[PDB]
Amino acid sequence: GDTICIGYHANNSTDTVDTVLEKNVTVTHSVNLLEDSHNGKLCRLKGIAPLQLGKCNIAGWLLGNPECDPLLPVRSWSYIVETPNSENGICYPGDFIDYEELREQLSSVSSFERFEIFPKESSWPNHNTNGVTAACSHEGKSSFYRNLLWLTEKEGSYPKLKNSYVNKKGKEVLVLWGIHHPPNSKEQQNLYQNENAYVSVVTSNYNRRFTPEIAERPKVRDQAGRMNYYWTLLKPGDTIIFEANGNLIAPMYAFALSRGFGSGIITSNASMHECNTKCQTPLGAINSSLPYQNIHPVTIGECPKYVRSAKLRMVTGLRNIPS
Amino acid sequence: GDTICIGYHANNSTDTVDTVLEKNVTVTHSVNLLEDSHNGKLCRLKGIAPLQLGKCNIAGWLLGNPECDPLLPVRSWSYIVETPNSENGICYPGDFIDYEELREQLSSVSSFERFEIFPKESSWPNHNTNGVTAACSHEGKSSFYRNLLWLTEKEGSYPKLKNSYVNKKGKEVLVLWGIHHPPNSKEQQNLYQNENAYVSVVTSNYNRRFTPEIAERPKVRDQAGRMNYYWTLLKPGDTIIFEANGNLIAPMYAFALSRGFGSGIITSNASMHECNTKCQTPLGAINSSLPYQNIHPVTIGECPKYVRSAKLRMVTGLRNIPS
Amino acid sequence: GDTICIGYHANNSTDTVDTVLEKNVTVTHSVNLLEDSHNGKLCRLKGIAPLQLGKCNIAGWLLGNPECDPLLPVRSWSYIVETPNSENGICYPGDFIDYEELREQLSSVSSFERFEIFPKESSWPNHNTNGVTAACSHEGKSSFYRNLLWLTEKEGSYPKLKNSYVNKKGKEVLVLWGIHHPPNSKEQQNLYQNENAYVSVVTSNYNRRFTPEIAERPKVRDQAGRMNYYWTLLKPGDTIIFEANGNLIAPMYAFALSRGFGSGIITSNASMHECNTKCQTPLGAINSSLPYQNIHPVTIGECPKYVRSAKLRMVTGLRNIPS
Amino acid sequence: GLFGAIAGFIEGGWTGMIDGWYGYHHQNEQGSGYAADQKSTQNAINGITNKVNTVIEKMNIQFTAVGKEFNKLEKRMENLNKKVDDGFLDIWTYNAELLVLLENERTLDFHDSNVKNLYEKVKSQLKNNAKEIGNGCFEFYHKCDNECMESVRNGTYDYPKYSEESKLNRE
Amino acid sequence: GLFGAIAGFIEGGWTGMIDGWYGYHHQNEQGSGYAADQKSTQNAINGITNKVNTVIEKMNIQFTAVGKEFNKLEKRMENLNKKVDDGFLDIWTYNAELLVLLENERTLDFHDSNVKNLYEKVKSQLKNNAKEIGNGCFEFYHKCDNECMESVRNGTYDYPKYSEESKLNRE
Amino acid sequence: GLFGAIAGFIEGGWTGMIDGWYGYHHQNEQGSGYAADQKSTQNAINGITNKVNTVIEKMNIQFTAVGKEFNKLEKRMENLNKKVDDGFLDIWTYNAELLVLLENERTLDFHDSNVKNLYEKVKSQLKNNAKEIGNGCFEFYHKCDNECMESVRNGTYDYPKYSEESKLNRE
Ligand SMILES: *[C@@H]1O[C@H](CO)[C@@H](O[C@@H]2O[C@H](CO)[C@@H](O[C@@H]3O[C@H](CO)[C@@H](O)[C@H](O)[C@@H]3O)[C@H](O)[C@H]2NC(C)=O)[C@H](O)[C@H]1NC(C)=O
Ligand SMILES: *[C@@H]1O[C@H](CO)[C@@H](O[C@@H]2O[C@H](CO)[C@@H](O[C@@H]3O[C@H](CO)[C@@H](O)[C@H](O)[C@@H]3O)[C@H](O)[C@H]2NC(C)=O)[C@H](O)[C@H]1NC(C)=O
Ligand SMILES: *[C@@H]1O[C@H](CO)[C@@H](O[C@@H]2O[C@H](CO)[C@@H](O[C@@H]3O[C@H](CO)[C@@H](O)[C@H](O)[C@@H]3O)[C@H](O)[C@H]2NC(C)=O)[C@H](O)[C@H]1NC(C)=O
Ligand SMILES: CN(C)CC1CN([S@@](=O)(F)=Nc2cc(Cl)c(C(=O)N3CCO[C@@H](c4ccccc4)C3)c(Cl)c2)C1
Ligand SMILES: CN(C)CC1CN([S@@](=O)(F)=Nc2cc(Cl)c(C(=O)N3CCO[C@@H](c4ccccc4)C3)c(Cl)c2)C1
Ligand SMILES: CN(C)CC1CN([S@@](=O)(F)=Nc2cc(Cl)c(C(=O)N3CCO[C@@H](c4ccccc4)C3)c(Cl)c2)C1
Ligand SMILES: *[C@@H]1O[C@H](CO)[C@@H](O[C@@H]2O[C@H](CO)[C@@H](O)[C@H](O)[C@H]2NC(C)=O)[C@H](O)[C@H]1NC(C)=O
Ligand SMILES: *[C@@H]1O[C@H](CO)[C@@H](O[C@@H]2O[C@H](CO)[C@@H](O)[C@H](O)[C@H]2NC(C)=O)[C@H](O)[C@H]1NC(C)=O
Ligand SMILES: *[C@@H]1O[C@H](CO)[C@@H](O[C@@H]2O[C@H](CO)[C@@H](O)[C@H](O)[C@H]2NC(C)=O)[C@H](O)[C@H]1NC(C)=O
Ligand SMILES: *[C@@H]1O[C@H](CO)[C@@H](O[C@@H]2O[C@H](CO)[C@@H](O)[C@H](O)[C@H]2NC(C)=O)[C@H](O)[C@H]1NC(C)=O
Ligand SMILES: *[C@@H]1O[C@H](CO)[C@@H](O[C@@H]2O[C@H](CO)[C@@H](O)[C@H](O)[C@H]2NC(C)=O)[C@H](O)[C@H]1NC(C)=O
Ligand SMILES: *[C@@H]1O[C@H](CO)[C@@H](O[C@@H]2O[C@H](CO)[C@@H](O)[C@H](O)[C@H]2NC(C)=O)[C@H](O)[C@H]1NC(C)=O
Repeated sequence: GDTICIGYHANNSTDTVDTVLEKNVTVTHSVNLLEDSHNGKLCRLKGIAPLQLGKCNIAGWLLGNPECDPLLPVRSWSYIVETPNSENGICYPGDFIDYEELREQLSSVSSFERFEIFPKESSWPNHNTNGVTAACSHEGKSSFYRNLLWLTEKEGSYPKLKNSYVNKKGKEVLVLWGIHHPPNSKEQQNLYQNENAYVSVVTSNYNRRFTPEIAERPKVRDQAGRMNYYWTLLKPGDTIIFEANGNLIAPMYAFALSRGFGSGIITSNASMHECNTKCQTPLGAINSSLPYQNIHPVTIGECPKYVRSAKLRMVTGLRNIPS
Repeated sequence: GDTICIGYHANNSTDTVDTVLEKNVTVTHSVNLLEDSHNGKLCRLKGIAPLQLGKCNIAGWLLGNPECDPLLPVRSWSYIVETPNSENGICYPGDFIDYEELREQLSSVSSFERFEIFPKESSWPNHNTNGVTAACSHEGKSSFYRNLLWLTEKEGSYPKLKNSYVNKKGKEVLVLWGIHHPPNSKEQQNLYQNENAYVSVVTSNYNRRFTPEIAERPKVRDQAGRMNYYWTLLKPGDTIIFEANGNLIAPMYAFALSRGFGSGIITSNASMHECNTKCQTPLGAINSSLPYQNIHPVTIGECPKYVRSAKLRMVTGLRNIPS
Repeated sequence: GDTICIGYHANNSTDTVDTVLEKNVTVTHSVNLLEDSHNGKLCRLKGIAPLQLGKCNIAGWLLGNPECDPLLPVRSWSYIVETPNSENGICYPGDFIDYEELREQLSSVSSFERFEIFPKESSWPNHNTNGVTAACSHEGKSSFYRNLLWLTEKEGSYPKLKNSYVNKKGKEVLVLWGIHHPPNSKEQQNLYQNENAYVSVVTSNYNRRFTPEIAERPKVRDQAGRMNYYWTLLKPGDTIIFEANGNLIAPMYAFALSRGFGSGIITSNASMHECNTKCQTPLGAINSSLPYQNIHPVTIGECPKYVRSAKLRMVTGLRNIPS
Repeated sequence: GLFGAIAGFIEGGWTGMIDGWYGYHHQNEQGSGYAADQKSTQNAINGITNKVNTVIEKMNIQFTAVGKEFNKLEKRMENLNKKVDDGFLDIWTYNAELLVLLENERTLDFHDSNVKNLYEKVKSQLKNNAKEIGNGCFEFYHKCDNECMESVRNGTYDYPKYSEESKLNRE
Repeated sequence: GLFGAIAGFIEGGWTGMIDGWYGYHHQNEQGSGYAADQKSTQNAINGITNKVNTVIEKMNIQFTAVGKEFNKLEKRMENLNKKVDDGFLDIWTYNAELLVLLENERTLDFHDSNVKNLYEKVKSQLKNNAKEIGNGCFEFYHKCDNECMESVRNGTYDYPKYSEESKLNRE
Repeated sequence: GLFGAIAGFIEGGWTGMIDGWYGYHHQNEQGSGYAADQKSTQNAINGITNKVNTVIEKMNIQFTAVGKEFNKLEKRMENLNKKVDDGFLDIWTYNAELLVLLENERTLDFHDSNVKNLYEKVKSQLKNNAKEIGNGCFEFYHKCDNECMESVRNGTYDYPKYSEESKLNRE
């Protein structure tokens, strides 16, 4: 006699999912929720190219180590790229004070203007400005930081100097300077003429006095002396005053900072291409609306949530039984 | 013929919930788990009224900025209320050392006794105690912190002073003091007579020496000088010793601290009413046994868990089909 | 007529579980996921015995407080055990600088070699090395740290000393030293002969100058003076240089450190037994493959996840209805 | 629903039945009326009450949680604190929303199950003394007074008592 | 499955039925063919589409999350930062894997429920005008042309129209 | 339970049946006895074993987690560390308790489903050669020896073989 049967779809699908009761269940239809695919390139983020420090690290860039290709006088970026072999860093040995805090500050910076805060040929009368060192060599010749100036005695005297800059940029100004610690008392007299020198730096919300410490240190990059590096953010409208009678590595160039959201510092071996993404990782850019990814825990922009999972596939169709 | 039917409840309920498969399902009965309602008032917590700093912030309160209505000599509280426009803070410009740590300490404080650790007219013989400043003005006249004393030269001499207080309160005693940094050497001699002054403070578990730093700073509240503020918690039975020959802003009043649980510092624009709650937020008090709330992440007492959800409604009854 | 019935298993099981709809459901079969059982002993972890500091704490051990049973010259451990009544700590009163950071460093240390960095009878010519104190008493007699040396004036002079050690151990070397702060100027002259003494310590990545602070402090362990304790990790191949003309508590013994994974510091009242475990807690060792435990949040090795739950039992069988 | 009873073979609810979630409507010579099944209703209330209480019980009281302050040179620690606060808030919001959606799905399914089970329980009691007429209704092949109706409603229906009359009527 | 239809009393799927998840195969004098049930299929697609969208919707966009750096004397803070990062990653991985396993189980059960409900709906329409012949098939006791087949498929089957012929055939 | 079999139309369990979760009790001329259904039992054990293993597998090994120490001027960092530790502990305790409650509910429902499916499978095999006598029992309208009983138990029951005798007995 006539018949009617009730049944369900099957097809040639080989997709599998797991359930609580059962593993490796073949299903007719499913959806991947775990993004694993990237293009292996550095791209722009929402229109803005990243800042590539190249041979420099943050310390090398801001001090202006001569080995690093000079960047434009004005730049903007969506994120900051260092490389794993950042060999050009601090070139003259010593301590960089609050380096990690300065990096954290830079992570919310969207642009800078590099400008001459203290013009070399005017800023420091009756002092030598030609001081160089083999620790910061460029083109085989002894050189020095592009953003600092080694002040030393002139004609056998180091007069007390006092200089201030007034921040009329309408943005925070990052000022960097150094304090030199000769290995012995004879170098101190030769360089600065005054055994009991001091340095002071003052703003509305910053005050610190620096005194040199003379002692024979182990040779580092062939130097027994040391150079400590300090920084402050000069608020819009505020004044910075430098007072010193020796051992001052004076600021020459400073940076007018603009704040952004969604920036950060990453380390990457990848190369810049002419591409654009909403999500950048150190391995490559992700172009995905998927909720999860197993590519990298470091993300810039609007990214899927990073997880350790090897597979996340949700069944939509039915248990596939084409037999 | 006779009939019997099986069926289910319907009613005029318009409550809706979401499920995994379906949104906006109308159900006969349900329960809200998300508290959104507060009274918009500051109330007592479990019987104890909060400490209202009013025009002061923590710095202003503990130093005793003259602009802030003097609180009772003895107080207890369930939490601490600052306001967003806390304009009366530090009145004489400088740095407050470990301010954030001191706030964190105060967050576990349940009461204080304000007492005269060093009586003004006895504590500092052969020194002036009348020192005032326009930076800390009260009623249009130059004034000073109610809890500190500006010691200066008397009859052209500043004798070395040494004083100690023995903590016989049987509770931690918070002692505050200051170090003045004149802008130049002539003020230093005028005020303290001694160019090479020092200050020392010593307890069983605290030791620090303070040296003034003379330099021309930018004008702040019309002052080129600076005042640094320091504190310590003197343990029960311990002794604090102050030794100085200048630049010491001496303690005058101190605080015997009692520790509590469940306290904290909040910022609120709300007003105190004669009400009582188990749960206080900066927007108002919550009177609820519900597990969740979307009112505020800042909570004092026993509160529902804060979540970003707009709605959390659990179905208890059935899909409502009154047709 | 003949009959056949379909039915389900029942037994004498009294195991109960909870569900969402129902509590205290009796089931035929179930599995406990919550480990509550430990042996109450300290055991080896994966073959390696722990380091038992006994009467010492980390400070007491590394300075070599005389009261603590001297450990072997070379040791290895899977974790470090202090006791709650660690009375033998710092014996001469003062501050231990970056003590917490040093503990954190030691938490990734798997072994040490205790070795004579500066031999007592050779290292410090023209200085006294016999200095002892009643604050660090041993066998009723005044004594001193086994790893430090109290240098004082000899024949009424304290010549400027300068010594360096070169790290040829091929591992990080932990060096400890102290700075003494006499309570007054007369003790300073008596002990070191020089009112204006300094100490300097220098490596490739460490530089610090120490100046004594003279002041009458409260008596602690019958001492008005203070001793501050400092440390550094000397990198393989690097050199440490000590320069001083007084107040230097010189290093004598140092530690060649090996790094491990999965170490940490615990406090325990438990006793060492000849046993071995994969998971150690301060209350006892756990021998379990269960995913959860409610024994202790402090774990060394490969442990179940700690939770506050009183019971976690999963049903495997059926609702048990033996009626 | 998952069990095909609610918004399934029984299209609609009864506003007339005010004394429980599930029950009976009868029509006989004596008249007509609704009566809730108290046993199945009370059991369902206990389950759902346990489910609601369980959800509330699992969220422990929140104790004082307030902002911390950091100076201009502790920016990392400030961001760490914010990371922690934001991280926990993300998790609790995720947990709360998902738990409510799942329990809501399970609740609607539970009611659907309870209704289908009540129908099948009635079906198996009546056997062939009545016919299934759709929409969860049975039409008797015998006279069924209020006593008869109560015996089905309270689960003591006597098949043999009416088996002859039903057989005669079924022909 | 949980409802005993898929990989149960209906052993296998139909590769021949390409227009929906559930439907009908018929054989009569006029010929044979497959037709998907659009109503039950579309409803299922809407549910599963809501379920997938809900899972994606709950995972909020990740915003910039990058490493921090700590000097040789901030080892505790570094380990704290690592603890926080590792802790959050452990939780999200746990949450993601468990949600997918549970929803997968619920999805397979949901399809099983939908298939069983479609069979029972057909069963209750046909009543005794056909016999259950296993494997989810009915064999008619009357002639059932493509119009008849459409009336079952679209839920308007007329029992009385064929009741006499069926009764005669059933004997 | 959710499927109305366990603690439903089958009131109680069999302590007499020791070789599986589900099975059969028979009574015929040759005698009476219990026998577990190995197929449905083994499948259930595999599922539940996978479910238990999955729950354990998802909780990764805990590695060394110990207290940190902070000096009198690091009170904020100490409280942050405590906040992190307490936060993670709150979450794992919540996750563990909820997962066990849900899986327990799903497990009891799963057994209920398996029992109902076994009954319906027997029902559909026997058809009208036996009558449903409640409590999950069938009474045969024909003589059913141990061979007959085995054919039902192993799913090869031969309806036509006994259809005449059954029809005669049913009258
Ligand atoms: C998950 O399930 C799938 C589907 O069954 C598994 O795929 C299958 O893997 C087996 C491996 O033993 C294949 O068997 C072999 O087939 C070839 C011919 O194709 C035959 O010559 C060999 O002797 C062998 O029997 C099977 O064909 C294959 N099925 C399909 C449709 O691809 C898969 O292995 C399962 N994964 C896990 C981890 O269990
Ligand atoms: C969630 O479901 C409820 C229940 O259906 C929705 O409420 C309903 O909203 C519609 C809006 O299109 C109302 O329709 C309108 O009704 C008025 C007369 O009342 C009529 O003049 C208009 O032409 C229009 O058709 C409908 O009455 C209303 N039902 C009830 C019971 O209030 C609600 O919109 C749904 N929400 C979402 C977000 O989908
Ligand atoms: C969880 O369920 C179990 C099983 O019912 C409960 O155990 C039972 O506890 C009651 C306590 O009222 C016992 O009742 C008593 O029995 C003794 C004789 O054994 C009788 O003399 C007393 O008058 C009393 O009625 C009951 O025997 C016992 N059942 C079993 C099998 O041990 C348990 O209390 C429940 N737990 C909770 C927290 O509800
Ligand atoms: C911490 N507390 C204060 C929170 C409250 C929320 N819970 S509670 O644990 F009561 N939750 C509820 C549980 C249930 Cl069964 C119901 C419910 O749905 N109810 C009330 C009982 O009767 C039901 C009913 C059925 C039929 C006709 C009329 C009325 C309708 C409702 Cl409406 C709430 C405690
Ligand atoms: C954020 N976005 C980009 C992610 C995507 C994933 N979602 S989506 O919300 F579309 N998920 C899906 C939902 C469903 Cl019902 C299906 C599915 O299973 N489909 C497509 C509809 O037709 C079904 C079908 C049935 C029968 C015969 C042939 C085809 C098969 C599939 Cl295959 C995916 C949006
Ligand atoms: C990490 N490991 C050490 C933890 C263990 C826990 N798992 S395990 O993966 F074995 N969990 C279990 C799984 C099951 Cl099906 C059962 C169970 O319930 N069993 C054992 C099999 O036979 C069942 C049975 C049925 C009927 C009559 C008698 C006996 C009763 C039990 Cl009691 C535990 C591994
Ligand atoms: C990023 O992914 C989107 C989405 O897949 C890509 O858009 C698609 O591009 C292809 C070819 O250009 C089209 O055939 C698809 O129809 C597009 N899909 C959608 C949804 O628009 C996009 O090209 C990818 N690349 C970039 C840079 O956006
Ligand atoms: C806080 O909420 C509780 C609970 O709703 C309030 O208590 C109720 O008060 C009203 C009127 O006073 C009574 O009709 C209710 O019966 C009370 N409910 C309970 C459960 O006791 C209480 O008044 C609210 N306010 C305060 C300050 O507690
Ligand atoms: C740790 O637990 C394991 C697992 O229970 C113990 O191993 C068992 O030991 C007993 C007696 O020695 C045997 O009867 C069991 O068969 C063993 N079980 C397994 C799975 O091997 C072990 O002895 C315990 N103690 C130690 C130190 O490992
Ligand atoms: C269920 O209802 C029936 C019908 O009322 C009960 O049967 C008895 O019916 C006679 C009427 O001739 C009454 O006099 C008795 O009072 C009824 N019995 C009882 C116990 O009330 C039947 O007993 C009812 N069963 C239950 C469990 O309530
Ligand atoms: C379901 O299918 C039947 C059979 O086609 C529909 O009944 C009508 O059948 C006659 C054939 O004699 C057609 O002329 C009519 O067009 C059919 N009606 C309609 C509305 O198309 C029945 O109506 C169908 N029902 C639905 C809801 O589509
Ligand atoms: C299920 O059980 C029946 C009854 O034992 C099996 O039928 C055969 O019965 C005869 C008795 O006359 C035996 O000699 C055969 O050995 C039985 N067959 C087999 C394969 O054993 C029937 O085959 C059984 N089916 C299964 C799948 O085991």
